[PDB]
Amino acid sequence: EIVQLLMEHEQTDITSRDSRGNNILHALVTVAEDFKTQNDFVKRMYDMILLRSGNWELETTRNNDGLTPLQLAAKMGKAEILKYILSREIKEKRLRSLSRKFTDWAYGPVSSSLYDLTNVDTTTDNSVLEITVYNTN
Amino acid sequence: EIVQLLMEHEQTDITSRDSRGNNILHALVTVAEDFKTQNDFVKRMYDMILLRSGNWELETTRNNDGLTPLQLAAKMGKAEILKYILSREIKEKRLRSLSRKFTDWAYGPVSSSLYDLTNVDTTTDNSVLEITVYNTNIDNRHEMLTLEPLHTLLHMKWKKFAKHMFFLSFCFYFFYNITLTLVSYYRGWLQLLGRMFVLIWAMCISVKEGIAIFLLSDAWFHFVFFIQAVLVILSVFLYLFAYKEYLACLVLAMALGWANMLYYTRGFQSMGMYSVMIQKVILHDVLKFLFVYIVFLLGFGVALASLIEKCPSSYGSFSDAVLELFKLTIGLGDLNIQQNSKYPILFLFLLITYVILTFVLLLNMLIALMGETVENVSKESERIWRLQRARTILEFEKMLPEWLRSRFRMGELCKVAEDDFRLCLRINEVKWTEWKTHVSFLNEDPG
Amino acid sequence: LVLAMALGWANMLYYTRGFQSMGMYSVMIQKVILHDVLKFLFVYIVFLLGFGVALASLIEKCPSSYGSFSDAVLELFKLTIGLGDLNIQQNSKYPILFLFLLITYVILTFVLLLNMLIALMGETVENVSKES
Repeated sequence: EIVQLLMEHEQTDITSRDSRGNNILHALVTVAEDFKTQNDFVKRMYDMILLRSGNWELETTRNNDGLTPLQLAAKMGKAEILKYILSREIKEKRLRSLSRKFTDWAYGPVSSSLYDLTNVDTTTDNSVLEITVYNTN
Repeated sequence: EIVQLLMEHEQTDITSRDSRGNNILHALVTVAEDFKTQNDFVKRMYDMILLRSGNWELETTRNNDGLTPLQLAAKMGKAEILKYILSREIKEKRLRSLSRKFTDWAYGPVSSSLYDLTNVDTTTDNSVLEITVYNTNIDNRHEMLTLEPLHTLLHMKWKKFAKHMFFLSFCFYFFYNITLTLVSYYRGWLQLLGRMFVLIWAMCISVKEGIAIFLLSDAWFHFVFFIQAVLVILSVFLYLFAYKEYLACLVLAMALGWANMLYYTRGFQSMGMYSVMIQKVILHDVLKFLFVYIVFLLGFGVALASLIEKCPSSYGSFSDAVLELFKLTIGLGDLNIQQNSKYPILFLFLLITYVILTFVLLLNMLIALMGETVENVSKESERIWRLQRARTILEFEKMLPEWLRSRFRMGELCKVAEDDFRLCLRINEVKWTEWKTHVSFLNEDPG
Repeated sequence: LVLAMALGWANMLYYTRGFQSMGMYSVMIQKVILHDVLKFLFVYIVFLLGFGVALASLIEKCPSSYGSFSDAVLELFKLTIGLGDLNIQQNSKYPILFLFLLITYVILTFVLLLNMLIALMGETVENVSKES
């Protein structure tokens, strides 16, 4: 409720980066320890804030370590939130652009989804598939 | 309800001690067998009576055995009630002084509680940490040392002083045993440097072991360290004495020392449970196999000594025949076609029956083992290791000088209530499950 | 050259990791040789080097079956396999202690082999498979 109140005001800067460089989404990635520990409330807030502000900027921005929050979720050992980020199906047609999983072929029980490999398929500097494999910590 | 009625009357004496010396709380400690047996109603009554009479007297008083009900809960094997007594958070500000766990630093999901180490931190005559460790009659100490303050006290004492003392003692023993081997393998100017230290350290171990052996599967090793030093000092006496029987006790002391160095593998994190496995299995599973194997040895020995003595020979007297059978179970004794024997077919049949019975007996020790390993063995190993470490930590805790223990002095004096002024232990924790606006807190600025 | 050979035939185990079924097998080799066996090996070496100086102290009375230290350690390692023929104590000061000390070596080696098997049985059920 308080998060909705703070998003309602025009004075609020959603995209504000802190001293460490993290916007709000990087922080939510920082905190999301585990399902049994937290009960996955962070995933809900990650959904709600993006659906509140329809943009790619928040995922676009980087902390001082130079990482998008997808790449931060991969660098840290955050799995339950990555399963959400890496496959999003937004139903609303106005904010449907922000989805990363698209169904294009559904006829019935058979359907083929369509994932986004933008920062994932090792075609960039450090993709998710590179980080999650080459990270020993 | 009736307990409330009886507390309502002014004629009631809450603090009345019975013939045995127990007030009401000692009694409730006496009865509290287990959770599944009782459903933990005793804990509720322990709470209700203290909240009815706000005092420290009831916990202060002692039975004729001279024990506070905390110490009584520790002496008896009462765990579920001790987890309650040892960490109480009373919310009421008027009776908040009677709590033993205080939260002083809560900001959000992160918070550090603050336990009371008054009668717990081995700074008194017999603390809880002393009783629960040195009491053998409990048979439930696995669940006693995992409680909130005690577990961390053991970790802290290990991190501060017991690790270094243990490693240092291991080092001295290692140097000692190597000097013993360097003396015995080459058997004078180097002996003047070595043997003096050897005799001094042998006398030291023997004195310590004879001192602590009079006050007592936990004491076995400590019984062996004495026998080793006895053998060493005996061999050093018989070195100056003119005899040949000194080397025997010397090398037996050697082999016993290299067998005793298994003791110090118990302090390691990973290798400790391994040595505990050695101990438990050699104590229980193998000793059943060994006697029932010896009886077959001594039966078939007289059997074969009865047959093959017909023409005085491969299998000679009894001792040689038993030795040949023991050569056989390994594969060393070459099977000889029966010669100088009355009846060779019975000879061979009786021997093959020995082979088969030994094989199925080895098989069954393996079987009982497989059955043992799955659940009980692992839990038993972990429990024994934790208990052993706890025993060692408190053994070294009493070796230190008087000023050294006061120098370490785990805990800090916190300001609680108007003037609690009690030694406390700080433990930081993180709780994401329950969200509660923090009403009861001691310090406002979280440091 | 020959050490490089043997090391190459030991390194070809690396490429068994790409196979579907044989891969988890080599991972089992690695995990067990790393964790379960290495505990057994040092605690076996220490008995070797204790009983070696012991037997070299006894059987050196008349310079001989068990000679210098290296030969005695070698004979003990012959014994744990079954290769070293057990000799009745000769050229020895005291044969009964000789035989007793050797049988104690046999029994301690046996129970130690037993315990590595035990910790192994405990390891295999759930954690080992998932780890592999």
